[PDB]
Amino acid sequence: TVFRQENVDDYYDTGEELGSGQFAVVKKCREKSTGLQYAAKFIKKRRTKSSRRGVSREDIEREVSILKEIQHPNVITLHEVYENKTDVILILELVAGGELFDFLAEKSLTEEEATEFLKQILNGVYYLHSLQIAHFDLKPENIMLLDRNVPKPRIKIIDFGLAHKIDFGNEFKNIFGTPEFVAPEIVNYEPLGLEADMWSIGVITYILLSGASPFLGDTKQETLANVSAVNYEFEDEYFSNTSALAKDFIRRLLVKDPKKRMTIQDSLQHPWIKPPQFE
Ligand SMILES: Nc1ncnc2c1ncn2[C@@H]1O[C@H](COP(=O)(O)OP(=O)(O)O)[C@@H](O)[C@H]1O
Ligand SMILES: [Mg+2]
Repeated sequence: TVFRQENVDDYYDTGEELGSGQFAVVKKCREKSTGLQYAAKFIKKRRTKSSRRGVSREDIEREVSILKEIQHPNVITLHEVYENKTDVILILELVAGGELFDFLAEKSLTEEEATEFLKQILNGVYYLHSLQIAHFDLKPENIMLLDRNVPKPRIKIIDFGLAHKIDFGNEFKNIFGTPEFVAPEIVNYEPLGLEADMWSIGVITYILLSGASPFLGDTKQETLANVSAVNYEFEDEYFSNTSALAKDFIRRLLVKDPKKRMTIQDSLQHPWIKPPQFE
């Protein structure tokens, strides 16, 4: 599909840089016609076939197709798309309160502060999985807060660069994210489905409760090995006054066999809740 090929600067003014990827840079911007603010994500296109730099058109089209389907309080929405010879430019909903990642670097969290965040993440993922969309890159840097300076911040899931529609219950190959957060089936290059997201949620939950990463090794390869082996434990020093139900929630997500892992629907009914790979 093609996108609007007018100069984006004719319609938007750009401001501060909000964030950076290997092939993307995200800048605050303001639409001239409405004065509304957005985040413009500039994704570098492939310059050839078989070039390693930039993102393939097929991959950019998939990210755009998925973003266009989304409208939910806990996910990002897509406003407009532009393109030119070098970039595709996604005008995304602005999330102005920073990464959950940097929020956690400031603040440990109480179990209630952890569940406040987690319930919203689970609601956003329930929405996506209801659509058969696997996000495949869930981690604290890809959660954003609308406002950091409130006692119970609202979050939106961002970064659909690895997301895929799963229309057969699994897809074959193999959308490798960040070693600390990827499920064993990603590590082992096995068919992947919605369950891989649920593993990432267990990793995120462990970190929210402890400030520590459950599988992190000294090298990317050692982390990957730890993940495949399900090499983690609840350190007394971090978890001694965490509730057993919170540990139970994590244990049921950090399960090697995706068939045996909690589903997003299971996770919402759980008693605790129910009311870049190579060095
Ligand atoms: N809608 C948004 N609002 C505010 N900041 C954003 C938004 N989207 C992305 N960012 C920031 O930009 C960074 C990179 O964007 P991302 O979508 O993760 O691109 P990629 O992971 O493909 O490089 C994020 O980690 C975040 O800090
Ligand atoms: Mg990111």
